Amino acid sequence: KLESMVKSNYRNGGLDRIISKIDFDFDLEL
Amino acid sequence: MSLLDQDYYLSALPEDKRAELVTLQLTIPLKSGDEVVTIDFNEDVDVSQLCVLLESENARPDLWLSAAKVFVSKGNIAGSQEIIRKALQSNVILDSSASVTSLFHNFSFWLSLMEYVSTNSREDQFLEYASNSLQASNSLDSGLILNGIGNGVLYAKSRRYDEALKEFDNLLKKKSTNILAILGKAQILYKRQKYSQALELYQKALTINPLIVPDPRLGIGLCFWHLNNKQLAEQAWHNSLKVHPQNNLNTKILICLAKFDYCFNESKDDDEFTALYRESLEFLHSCLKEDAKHPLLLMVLASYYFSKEDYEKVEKLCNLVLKENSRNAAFVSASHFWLARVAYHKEDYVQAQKQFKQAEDSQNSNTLAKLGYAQCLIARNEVGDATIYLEKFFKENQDSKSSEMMLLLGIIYSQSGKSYYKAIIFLEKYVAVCQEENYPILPEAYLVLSRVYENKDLNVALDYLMKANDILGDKANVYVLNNLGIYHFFRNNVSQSSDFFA
Amino acid sequence: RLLSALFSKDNFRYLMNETSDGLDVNYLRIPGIIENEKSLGKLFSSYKNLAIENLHPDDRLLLVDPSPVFFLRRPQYVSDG
Repeated sequence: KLESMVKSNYRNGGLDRIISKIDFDFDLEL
Repeated sequence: MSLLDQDYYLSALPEDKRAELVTLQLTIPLKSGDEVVTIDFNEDVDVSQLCVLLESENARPDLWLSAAKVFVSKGNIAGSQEIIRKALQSNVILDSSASVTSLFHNFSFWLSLMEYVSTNSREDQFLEYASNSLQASNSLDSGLILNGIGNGVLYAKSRRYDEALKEFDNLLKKKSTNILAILGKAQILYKRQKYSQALELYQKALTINPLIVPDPRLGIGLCFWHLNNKQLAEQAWHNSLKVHPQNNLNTKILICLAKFDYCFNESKDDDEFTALYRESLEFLHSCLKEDAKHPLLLMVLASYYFSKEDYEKVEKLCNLVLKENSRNAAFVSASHFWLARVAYHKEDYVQAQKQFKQAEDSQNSNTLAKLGYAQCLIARNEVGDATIYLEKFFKENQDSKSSEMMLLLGIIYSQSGKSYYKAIIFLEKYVAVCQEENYPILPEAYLVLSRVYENKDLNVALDYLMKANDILGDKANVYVLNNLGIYHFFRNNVSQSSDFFA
Repeated sequence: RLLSALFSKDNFRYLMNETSDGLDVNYLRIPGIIENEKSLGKLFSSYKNLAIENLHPDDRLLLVDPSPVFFLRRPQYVSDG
């Protein structure tokens, strides 16, 4: 069932939303 | 088990090679006789004073060149060049044979090579300086194999790979135990994309010398990446970092890239994807706390910040990288691609298409830039122009596994209608690639295939429609059910047609 | 999102070309190869005492072909008796 379990939003195309749901603060120079 | 570290191969080697080879104190006999002076390189050693003292005492050239090597380790390339020049001015080298002068000329050659490497600029000037020093060394002493190695490296830097390969063949004729010859041959083979042939040389060099710089395990990991065994690549890179914990941030960068790839292609669930992605981000940031201006790290972070809708900072990082690393065309291509991606939200179709074209021209290996170029052509309603570009790319890259490109080709040909056969081929290829990649097959490709097969095979069209309906599950629409019912009606499946109509 | 999926498929494939900085070879990098003029030969002959056995087991695991069998002898010329 791992073949079907791996199919999720990022494979469906919702990867960008997932990254948006992951918040992190960097020490950006710019 | 036995700990895998630098100390492991230290203890493997005899104590003669353990402590003496890493001494930070240099013993210099004085001209007065038995008197000697010991100067520790841990302290701030002045180049001028040390050279003056060495000239006054007329010490052996080994001490001069060892001090030059240590100052190279200190990064004092100018100081090492001064040491070499004043050694050439010293009485010992003037009274020694031409072999010592040739060795110091080759040391100056290595100094020019390091000066070019540490800056990646002024390549012609430093190459000419190194060539003059190496030619002087060869004239003074042509029997030194180090002169041949320098000649091969000069050929490699000027991309004269055939001459360097001939030089390494001559070195192999001289002796097969030359580690530097193996490393140079493997580097050339990798430059010639002979990943496996360079891999055997990498393994042989690693077996001969596990403590050799440059690290063979970097090339072994690159080969494993080329051979898809990236897990062994990461393990070897971890072992290298254990052996080389300093001045080897590139290994950490490769490890972070491998972790990101594993997160992208292996995460079985959204929560696992989030955990792996955040761990990779934290590791990348920890590496960034050492170097905050590395262009590749900024380019990698640009993807995350574009996904975070931080397009302004993406533009800032892209422009900064373009200003710093304009020499590297791949970074220019990546920055142009990211600028086009940002402008896509702004829908600057002309500007985004121009940026995609510039990205392609900078680095032709960027398939994503060409795909964005085709997408921008579609955006500008350039159906024929996009079709011609896509046909050119496919015919030039028939072996490329661009599944989305083939899906777009099939959709375009289905819209055209007359090219249904290419549409079928491309959609089947997309289906096969997705099945091999364990990625969700788009039911739209199935609908297009069924529409095409309506005029060829009702059976295959009905089968594809059933597959699309199974993929949709609860996402079944009225048109799909109506077409299934009509298919069963044409198949005289009265019960199934009635059920689909209901 | 189609281009995002394409990026995820590609990831950072063609960005490893610059990471070849480890391929460059310089003589001065090794600490003990230069301390004597013949330290190169000494270090080349310093590892003759070592072999595959002296390699770390994990590093031996890194040696993967891209065990002896009892019935394959190594040829001889004088035999015995």
